[PDB]
Amino acid sequence: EWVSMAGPRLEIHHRFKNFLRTHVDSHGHNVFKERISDMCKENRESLVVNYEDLAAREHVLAYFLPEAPAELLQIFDEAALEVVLAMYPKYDRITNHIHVRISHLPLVEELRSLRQLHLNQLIRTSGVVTSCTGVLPQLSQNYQRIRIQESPGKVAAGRLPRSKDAILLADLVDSCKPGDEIELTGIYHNNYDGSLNTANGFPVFATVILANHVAKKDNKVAVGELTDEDVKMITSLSKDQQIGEKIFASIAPSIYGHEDIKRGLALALFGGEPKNPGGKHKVRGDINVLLCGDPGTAKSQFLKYIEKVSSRAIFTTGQGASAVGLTAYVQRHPVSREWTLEAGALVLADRGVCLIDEFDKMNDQDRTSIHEAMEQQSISISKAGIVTSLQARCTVIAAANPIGGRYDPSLTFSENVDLTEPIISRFDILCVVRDTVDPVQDEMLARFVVGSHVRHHPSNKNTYGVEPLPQEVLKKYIIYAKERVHPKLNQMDQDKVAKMYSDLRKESMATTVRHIESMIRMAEAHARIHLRDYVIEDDVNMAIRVMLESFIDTQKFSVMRSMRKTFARYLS
Amino acid sequence: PQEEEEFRRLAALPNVYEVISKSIAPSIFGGTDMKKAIACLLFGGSRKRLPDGLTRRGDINLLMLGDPGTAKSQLLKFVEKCSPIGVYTSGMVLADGGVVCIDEFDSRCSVLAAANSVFGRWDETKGEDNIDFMPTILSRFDMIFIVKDEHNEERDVMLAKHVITLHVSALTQTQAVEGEIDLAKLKKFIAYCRVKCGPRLSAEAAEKLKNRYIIMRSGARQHERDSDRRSSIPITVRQLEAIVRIAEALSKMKLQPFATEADVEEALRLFQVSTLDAA
Ligand SMILES: Nc1ncnc2c1ncn2[C@@H]1O[C@H](COP(=O)(O)OP(=O)(O)OP(O)(O)=S)[C@@H](O)[C@H]1O
Ligand SMILES: [Mg+2]
Repeated sequence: EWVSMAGPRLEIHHRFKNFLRTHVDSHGHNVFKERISDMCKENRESLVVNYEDLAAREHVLAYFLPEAPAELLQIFDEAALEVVLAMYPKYDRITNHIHVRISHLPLVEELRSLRQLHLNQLIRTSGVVTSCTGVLPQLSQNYQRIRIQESPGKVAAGRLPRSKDAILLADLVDSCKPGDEIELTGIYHNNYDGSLNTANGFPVFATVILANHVAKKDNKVAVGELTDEDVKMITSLSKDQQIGEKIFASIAPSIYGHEDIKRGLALALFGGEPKNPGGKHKVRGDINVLLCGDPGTAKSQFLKYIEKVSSRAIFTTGQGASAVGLTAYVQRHPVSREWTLEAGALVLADRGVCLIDEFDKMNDQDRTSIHEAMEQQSISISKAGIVTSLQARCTVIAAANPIGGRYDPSLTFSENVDLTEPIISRFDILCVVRDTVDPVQDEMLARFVVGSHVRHHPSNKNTYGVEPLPQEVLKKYIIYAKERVHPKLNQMDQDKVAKMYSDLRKESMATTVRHIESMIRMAEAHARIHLRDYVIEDDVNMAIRVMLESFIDTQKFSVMRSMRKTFARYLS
Repeated sequence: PQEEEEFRRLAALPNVYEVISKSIAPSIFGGTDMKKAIACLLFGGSRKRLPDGLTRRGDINLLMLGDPGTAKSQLLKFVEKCSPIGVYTSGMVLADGGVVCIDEFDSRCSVLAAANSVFGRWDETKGEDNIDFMPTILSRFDMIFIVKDEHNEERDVMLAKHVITLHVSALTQTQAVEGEIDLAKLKKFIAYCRVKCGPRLSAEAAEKLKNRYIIMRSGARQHERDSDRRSSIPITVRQLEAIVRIAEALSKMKLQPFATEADVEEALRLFQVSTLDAA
């Protein structure tokens, strides 16, 4: 109301013009002139201005923007348009209107945190896109209607994810895709809907956010959020010669033994480097782990711990996971009745990890859609006249139980599991766990279990010999290693791997390329563990050792002794 | 209009066939005969009507059999990308004059089908009984190709080296090896050749193909009688029509109004190498 006064309004307009044409960065460069030159070169229709600089220079503008968003933003758009006309008179020929985008709002609020007090106010929110509409013209303009749900990782267990609507105009149209994690700055306005009033029986306003700035939530923001103390602690851990030992020992403190399974799961969690050689074929940097074990080995406990540790994690059960549920499906909107896409579990697992429990319970029809996402890490949906492609870059961990409840060592690994050969081939690491009656192992298990039970009482609330790391420190290390390291395989001896692969062919026909690819990305991940820009051959040796251990575990008893004798060079 | 001159210059060369064959999937090692067959399938034949109202197919249908890992899906994807109209299925109305690729085989549309062995891998000693398709549906396909995992130590080394070289140099440079045509240029050239004109056979080539067809039918009879077993790949007049179509497509590739004896000889050689080896 006070802003609507003509005097202050015009004075603030010219003050904003002076801010645009007068601000100086720390390096002595007028940033906005470079930005406007870039926009003119790209013939865009929007200008991005940092809120932090405006707040640092003009505090009154920083106070006014959240309070009177629409009028002030229109004034700033007009000011930008006239500044462009003064600087680039010809730019009216390519564009007729220019919009100002506000970025880096200090106040970030969640969808659950939306109340009446935020109505007609600029609010920054974060979430994941689920469905989007098409480009619609208006007799004023481009329109986009999208539906945003809360991020599943942030949502606590036992409570449904809430959904909200957003509106995009002109430049913001088609700036996002379903299943993409984004943060938004927009106006929390209310809409009048008589249908809701009639249904509920009283005045109800459907609150819809009109976004101003769209930014996909890449892990760059997470890198920025990292404290320099966290970075120095991570670097100090990296220079430790026994960092691998403590990392492996830090996983599942409550579970005793089973070094190989936690080793493989950690190696898959660190992940490799995806590659797209030539833009012709794309080489995945993901490791698929299948876990077959005798009952009583706490596989579900491992899956639950992985669920908790991961920054982005989705848990699914074998019985409750259908093909339509796991994948994206086409649906007609209940209100506007256009074809819409609702993302499945795997789509929301993009860049995260997906856990499958009781994978042996999968229906074969449901299995068919899995291979495409396993091999290409992308899904193409061709339904109801809509053809779309969505990213499926996820790490998949599947659990299964052998037929009959017991693993038979006298049979091949393929025979004991009711899965087709291609599905097993898509998996990179195979680990089988059996149950043996060893009195000393029984003593160790009983002692460790009773000690853990004593420790974790609410009233009271290693094999390698190394102290486990704190959970938060491990999570921060994982984030930094994922977001900083990119190893290079410039010192690999091709003759040794060629001879090993020839021996592998000889001993497999007696009983492929993707095995070599899995070993390569395994070495890349192991190098990423030590935070090394280049891969040392020790990574290759360890990858070979673990891969050979995995392969021999899948063979019959009558031949594994001969296999161990033949490959005692590498196992030693 | 300038592209008309470009296409005329490209098709007037004496080595259009070799350039087109090299342009078909340069990334894939080997399979020169398969690449040539794919190219002539992409060009296709010509349909002809009759005063009585009957119509004869002007499209070619091919079938591929082999062990997994022989790069069949990659070939189907390349064919779908290169063809002006292409449909890829996992096993017709929307395609008119295009190519439809069908994986896991176990309306003017050309059909390119890929399938796997009955037992999973081919058995050389057993010979026949490795194909589950009935002879009636097998007769529709013009040519049938069989691929086997020829295990050679040096060939495996060469395949690994080729794959790794593609992987390494792929991001560095994307250039033609030796005069390879760009994808868009080849697509436009194929479309122009199909739209412009369609050739017809000659009398001497007709007589030569007549004699060869009679000899081949007699030889197939003799093989069936000596083997005391019914061949799963019979030879009928449809095979003669397929050879005629392939010869016309070869003549169509050079835009000549009349087919020559060289096209018929090449079509007969390809038909032999595919069907007779398969049968
Ligand atoms: N090695 C172990 N160390 C400590 N506790 C264990 C161990 N194995 C099993 N347990 C305990 O046993 C409980 C039950 O094990 P489960 O996880 O149900 O067995 P499972 O191996 O997952 O086979 P299923 O899926 O239940 S048929 C777990 O919650 C653990 O508390
Ligand atoms: Mg369990």
